[PDB]
Amino acid sequence: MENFQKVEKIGEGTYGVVYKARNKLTGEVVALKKIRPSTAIREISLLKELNHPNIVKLLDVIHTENKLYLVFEFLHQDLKKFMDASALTGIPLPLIKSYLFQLLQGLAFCHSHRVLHRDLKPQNLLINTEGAIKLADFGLAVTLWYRAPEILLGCKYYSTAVDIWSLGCIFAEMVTRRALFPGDSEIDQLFRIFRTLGTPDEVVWPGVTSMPDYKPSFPKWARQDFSKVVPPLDEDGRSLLSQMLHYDPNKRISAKAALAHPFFQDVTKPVPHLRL
Ligand SMILES: O=C(Nc1ccccn1)Nc1cccc2c1[C@H]1CCCN1C2=O
Repeated sequence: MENFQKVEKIGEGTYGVVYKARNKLTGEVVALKKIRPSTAIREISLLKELNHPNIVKLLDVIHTENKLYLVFEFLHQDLKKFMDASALTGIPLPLIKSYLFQLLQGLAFCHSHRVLHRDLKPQNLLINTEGAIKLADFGLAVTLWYRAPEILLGCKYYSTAVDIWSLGCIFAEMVTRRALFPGDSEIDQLFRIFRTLGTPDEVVWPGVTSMPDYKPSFPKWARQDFSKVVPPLDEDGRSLLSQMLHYDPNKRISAKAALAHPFFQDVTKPVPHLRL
């Protein structure tokens, strides 16, 4: 817009390109989201008031000249770049455990407001030098990787639980430095989950066979041992991970319950080792 000097493009994806920009008035740097509807305008205002230490703050909404710009606070790194820069040693467990606990606090704040992220992933998870992690790119709702099985099976009325699955997958990625379910299409994605967690059924998931895209012809696979899936996560973590990865949306753990899981009895807030 005619108020922001665009320093550089930092993102793209579905709704729009995002930029590092400085407000010519104040001087402050921010993230400008160029989108691309009364309903959308009204929903966006809901988010303006949605405020929490772990949710990336939405500063201003500029619907002008029939265009939509969203102005957010800026953070220097996303989790994806940080995980890439730590591929060799991996992220320390206390750092991981701190980030999962903050991500859970945010998701627990959003959910009690009936707001879902729906597209959680490393790239829209932002971190600062002060050891804080924040949820970005939401309230708005190309990889299939962190997509919950109910969405892949045609369910239209998603639960907050789709988020918990995505987070679960992210958790397993930080620990193993390797993506859990790196499928490259809706069906390849579905078959990888089936291969690790076994093909679901009426016992493990009552109702699954009456889902839109369920096909009786799905090959039958056995569940693998979580010990082979997420080494070296201790029993407390593997426990929490399996409750976040439950096929049934209804049996999947909520962010509030996960907050009291014994895996966070010893949480702390170490500061990352980032290079900007
Ligand atoms: O603050 C940000 N910094 C940053 C730096 C490098 C890479 C990504 N982000 N980013 C930021 C802030 C608010 C909203 C968004 C973003 C980016 C991340 C991906 C999609 N984007 C958004 O929708």
